[PDB]
Amino acid sequence: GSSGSSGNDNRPVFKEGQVEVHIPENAPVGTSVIQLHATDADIGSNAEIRYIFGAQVAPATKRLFALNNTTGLITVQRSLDREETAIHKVTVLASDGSSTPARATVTINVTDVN
Repeated sequence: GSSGSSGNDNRPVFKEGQVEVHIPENAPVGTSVIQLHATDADIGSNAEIRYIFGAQVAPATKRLFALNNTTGLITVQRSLDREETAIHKVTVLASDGSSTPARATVTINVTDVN
């Protein structure tokens, strides 16, 4: 028409704030635990959303689980241990181009293995 756009701030949104999952410690390497889909305004996607590790995140979790800083997908990276840890609390942060990114909690319950 006549006028186009003015300009404003905009941030993505996670599918679900917190979600509980049940995966066996012996689970096979390469399994997809949880996937966070947070794309900016449908119209126009000229940005790069990176998913980093939240605050107070143990290193072991980073190795045991591989978090893609390009898609934000979490998949089994190495064998896990129940005896040591039973519940895994990992937080993901998506920053496209705003003041502060969005935070998302993810609880992973380790189930025994026959």
